Amino acid sequence: NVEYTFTGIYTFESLIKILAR
Repeated sequence: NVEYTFTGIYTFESLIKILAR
């Protein structure tokens, strides 16, 4: 978590969705 906080969560949320569909 550097700059993208909120969105970072959501963006990364998509990621997590990948490894855990």
